[PDB]
Amino acid sequence: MSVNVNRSVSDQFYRYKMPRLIAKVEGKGNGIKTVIVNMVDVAKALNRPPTYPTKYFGCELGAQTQFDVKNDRYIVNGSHEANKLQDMLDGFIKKFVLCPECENPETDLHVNPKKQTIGNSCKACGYRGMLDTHHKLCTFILKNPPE
RNA sequence: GAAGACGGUCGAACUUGACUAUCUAGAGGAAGUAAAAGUCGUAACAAGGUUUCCGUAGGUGAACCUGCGGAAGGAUCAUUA
Repeated sequence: MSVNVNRSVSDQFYRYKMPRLIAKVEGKGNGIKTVIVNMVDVAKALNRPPTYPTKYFGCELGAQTQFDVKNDRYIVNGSHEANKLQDMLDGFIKKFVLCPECENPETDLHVNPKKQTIGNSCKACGYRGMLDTHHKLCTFILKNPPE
């Protein structure tokens, strides 16, 4: 299987396409993990560091997240099988990088970590601005600027 | 001595701009209370495993942590030339 990057658009010819995201449920009750297997390839296909899309699930779900250089596992704590992610797999696009003028997420970020500001720019119609101040992930991005 | 006309004086109503009082519709946003077999933790109650609480300021998935100055409603009404 393969998919469009976002399912709010039903078009077969939509500009954005990527591999599936698949995960393992591991352990037993009071200590369950969900580990995301494709995360480095999905982060490469979306042109972002793999910390940002992993951190967004913990911000929405109300859950802990882990990262590890010794084992390369990316983890969201608790059981999040099937619909518990797959109803909202669009979200890292749908709550950040859709343009309000047109539904075309051909979109870039630049971080000014010395001055508490994240700049945003979409190629599709020239839409520019910043990320939202009520939204969760802004406090993580300013402490973790892009490569 | 009839119709009619100039001038005053009451003043309904009409046009135009502004102010204002009630009721009423709405993209989208952000909160509160019912219900008690959803999810991730374990902040408070026994020294609750870092005593707790107040004012103010900064910081984070969340409960919350840290700096400065107070309170006991404390876990001491007491410590010896």
